[PDB]
Amino acid sequence: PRNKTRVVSYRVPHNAAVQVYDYREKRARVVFGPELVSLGPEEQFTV
Amino acid sequence: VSHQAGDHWLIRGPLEYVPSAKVEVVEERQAIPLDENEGIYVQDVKTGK
Repeated sequence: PRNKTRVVSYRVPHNAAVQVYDYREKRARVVFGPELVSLGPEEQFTV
Repeated sequence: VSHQAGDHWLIRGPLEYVPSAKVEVVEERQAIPLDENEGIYVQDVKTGK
C-alpha cells in the first residue's frame, strides 16, 4: 500500500511526455523525455 | 473589558483560564485547519449572513 504522506513521483519514459496542472498555483507544465516528475500538494497528472 | 448579562464571547489561544463565578463555560471550541484552496461555510447568526 502507498504511504499517502510521501511525495508522489513518476519516472517518465524516454520519448514520452506527462502533463501536470497545479490546481493551487494555477501553473500548467508538460515534462518531456526521461525525468522524475514529482507532484506538489495540489498538482494532478492528466490521465 | 466589560460584558452584559447574556453576552457570549470567545477566548482563544495560549492561556490559562479559571471561570469567574459570574461566567458559564458554554463549550470547548477548536480551530478548523484549511489549505489555501480549502474552505468552510459559516453563518453569522447575529446578522444571519
